[PDB]
Amino acid sequence: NIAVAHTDHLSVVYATMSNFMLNFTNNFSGNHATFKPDQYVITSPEGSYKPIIERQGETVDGLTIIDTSIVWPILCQCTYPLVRQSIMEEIVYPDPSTTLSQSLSVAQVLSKLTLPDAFINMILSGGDSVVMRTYQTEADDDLDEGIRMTTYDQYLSHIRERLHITNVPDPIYITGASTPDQIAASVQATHVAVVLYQSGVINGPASTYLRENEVLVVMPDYYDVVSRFANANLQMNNNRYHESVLEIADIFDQADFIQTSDAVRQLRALMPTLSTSQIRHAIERIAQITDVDSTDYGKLTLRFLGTLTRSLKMQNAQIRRIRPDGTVLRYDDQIDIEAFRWSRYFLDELQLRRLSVGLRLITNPRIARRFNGVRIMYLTDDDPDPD
Amino acid sequence: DKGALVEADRVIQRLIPLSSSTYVQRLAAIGALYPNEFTENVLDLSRLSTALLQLSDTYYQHANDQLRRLYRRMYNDSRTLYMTQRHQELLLAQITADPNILLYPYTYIFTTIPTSMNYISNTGQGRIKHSLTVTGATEHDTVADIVLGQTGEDVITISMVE
Amino acid sequence: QQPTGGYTTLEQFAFTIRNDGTNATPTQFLQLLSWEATENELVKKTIPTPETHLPSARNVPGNVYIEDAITQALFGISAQNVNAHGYFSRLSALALPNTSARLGLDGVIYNSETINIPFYDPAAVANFAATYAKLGNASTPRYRADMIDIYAHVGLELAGTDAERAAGVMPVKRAKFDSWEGSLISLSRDVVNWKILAFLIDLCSLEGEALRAFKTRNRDVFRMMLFIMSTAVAANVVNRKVTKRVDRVLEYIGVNSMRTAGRTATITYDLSRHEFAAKFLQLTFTRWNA
Amino acid sequence: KRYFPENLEQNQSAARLVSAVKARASEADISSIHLAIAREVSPMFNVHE
Amino acid sequence: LAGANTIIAIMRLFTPQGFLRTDDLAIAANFPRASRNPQTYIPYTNQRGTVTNEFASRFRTIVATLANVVNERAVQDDMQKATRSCTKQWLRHLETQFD
Repeated sequence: NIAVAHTDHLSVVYATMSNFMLNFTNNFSGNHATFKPDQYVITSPEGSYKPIIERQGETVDGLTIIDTSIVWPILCQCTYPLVRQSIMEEIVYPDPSTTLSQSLSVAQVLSKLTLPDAFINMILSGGDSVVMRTYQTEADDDLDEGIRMTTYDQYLSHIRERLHITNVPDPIYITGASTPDQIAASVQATHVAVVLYQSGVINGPASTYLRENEVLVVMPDYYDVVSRFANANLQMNNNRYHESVLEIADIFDQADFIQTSDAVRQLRALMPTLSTSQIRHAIERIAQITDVDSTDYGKLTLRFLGTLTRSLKMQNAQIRRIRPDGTVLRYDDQIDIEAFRWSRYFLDELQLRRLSVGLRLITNPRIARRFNGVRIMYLTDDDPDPD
Repeated sequence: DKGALVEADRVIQRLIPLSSSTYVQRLAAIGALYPNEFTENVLDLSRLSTALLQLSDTYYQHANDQLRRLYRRMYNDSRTLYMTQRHQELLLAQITADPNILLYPYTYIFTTIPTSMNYISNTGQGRIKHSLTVTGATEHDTVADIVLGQTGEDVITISMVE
Repeated sequence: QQPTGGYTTLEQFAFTIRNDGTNATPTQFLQLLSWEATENELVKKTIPTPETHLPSARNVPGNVYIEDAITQALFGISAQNVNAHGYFSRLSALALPNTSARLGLDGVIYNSETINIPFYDPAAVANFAATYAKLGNASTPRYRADMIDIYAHVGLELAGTDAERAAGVMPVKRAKFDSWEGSLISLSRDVVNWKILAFLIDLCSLEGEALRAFKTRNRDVFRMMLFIMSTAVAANVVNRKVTKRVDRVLEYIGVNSMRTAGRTATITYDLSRHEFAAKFLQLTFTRWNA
Repeated sequence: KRYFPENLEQNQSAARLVSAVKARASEADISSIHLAIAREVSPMFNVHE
Repeated sequence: LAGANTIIAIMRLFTPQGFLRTDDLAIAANFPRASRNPQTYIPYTNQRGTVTNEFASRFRTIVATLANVVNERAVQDDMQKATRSCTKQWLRHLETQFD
């Protein structure tokens, strides 16, 4: 008797609830013995990725504690509105609205809460720099004169999270018998100008190509770094180092996820060596300033959501499918959703567009009025012409 | 290939991995290549998949350089179909009959496929007795001394007198 | 009114694009763009002759903006669901025996010539609007364009040497040229501007000696046009830093991938817009080849 | 005192770990921290155990 | 070492993150100084790049190779199975806590 209207009437409710706005993701495929959800984690070249579906342990005011023995009330002691028999009781249909704008709203509340953090981390996308050593060669060229060097362990922690992220094969291996014909083939397929290194003595045609192209050769270790380089014409030895940091921005022109706008190419140079605390502090402040008291209703989710900061680096954040047990798969064009490949910076597709203008506005001579150096000397202020 | 009336549901029997995922990518990858020789035997189903999936790994693997590419190609462009001149010509008789046969759009005729290796096979149950030939034609340079493992009796036991 | 003689061969219908400093002709611009030929390949099929039935003009008082729409949608920049309330078909009102509505020279459709406003000779518009009415019905389930396959051609036409384009085959070459801070999107906004129309009306209404002669002179102005568009649907578009410049690269030219979420270095293609460029390419293409 | 993400101290299952770290970790002695740093650079005369 | 490379790896994390500095100012004032080559160790260097911190970022990889080690290591219990997940957890927070 209960299943009569329970199944007819109770079911159609799911029929619709299955599709409420934010209420995404697939919960159950229908086959107990083999359905494992999709593991979504926020990957991040910077810090350690944070999985969406985690074991967190922050059991929302009770909730997340299945109570099994919740059938006993339903079945036996609970009255239905369609089983009600015989009385009519004309079914009710919630107005698709209280439920809708409420949802559209909290959804909206989230979009705004993240605007400051998302914007700033973004201005510094192309900021993490690695340290590469420069080797002099054909003596007559200053500091950036020949072959580029970085430690393999180092290239790893930095310049690598990225290729895997932007897909494209892994860098080629330059070694012994390699020439330009092989390297360009690869830097060209890969885009980023890197090559990894193995066996020593890298003949002439290869070194010349590397210097007159600035390819960042990733080196493992550093014993006789000048030994493994068919050092013809000499002028290149373990003593001619320019220990210069490489702005990732200056080796990753992939606009979708590394604001390399020439315009911001310089705001960063203007900034005073940051930090996690400050990058973070700006966010607190940049955010404190944008006074936007949102809805009498928008407020509850926050009091309730318990904002209380939001750790997670998010230097770069890429949502990714994380096959069970680390790895963090690439973005297999054929399985993950498309919105997902990049992510601009977690900024509306439209505001980014106005933003195209601001960097332009921020660089315009007329608004530079903060000159650098004063000159002291001693003339007589006669006919003062500001210029 | 043999020339024999084949009342089939449709010329090209293979099937288009639309959204595959690497494994299926490289599986169908092989498919088009018809890397075989008319077996005559019967292949043991169930492990039939792993058998097939394994073969491609070794085919492209011993590959052939030229055809190693011809195959790295279909490895990507896979939503396409790879018939073969002859096939193609046939499907035409079909469309001709009544221009309503709505058969598969994107495709790519081959061009007899770049030679091959009749990769003999079968997953029967005999063990293969080979009769090593004196002199072939792969003029061996030297190649290192091989190390057969240990025969773990319960597979093979060796005894004193047939 | 106003005759023709050639049409696009006239003062105000000059297609330029502006690159680096001054605005130059796209013919010259193209010559500033090279290829990377991938170890792939793409043979060209044979565009299916467009469905004859031209949509129904539909009653709608008010001149509607045609040139701006056709183009806003193709090398748009954010045109969303294009084939809803889409008027493109209202462009069939022109094709007829002795209709009144004239194709304004600003890319608007008027009904009856009006007080001080040019308009292409109703003699030739009757041949252009004759076929592109079709472009109207691109959302009609049973008429929708080819699409994905139709790109084999945009591509060898855009790239391919005089040699590849002759035997059909041609690697899928990846385009790189010298970029200049958000160049593709800008190249494009500049194009949304051209008075496309003036081109097409000439594309299909020139007899022969004249038509083939112009097809050749204008292949350059045209190609720049497919290109701004092919990039709309191209795998990944990446920027390459080199010595001092940035050599921008288009990964795979002429291989519609169906990419649909807003990129940045280019113009996205909502799925509808996507079927449309599909539709636009087929008619204009089937036509280019007399 | 600031240990674990706090919520961890509260969680049923974690407390097993909440515990190892809790016992392993001590109390910020004003004294031990400088001395701890001082020995980094100063002579060695006993072979630290 | 041929086999057992994995232990060699867990081992490599310990290898210092500083540079040898040779006492120059002290050598100048003369000052006593045992060894006839007064150079010494500085635990971690300075931060050259504007935002990366070569030093703390390094510890970050340490929490992975390490954290990763926590996944290879399996168990046989409910207590062991649980705490392992959450420590995989504490272990990470601990690292941003370090950055």
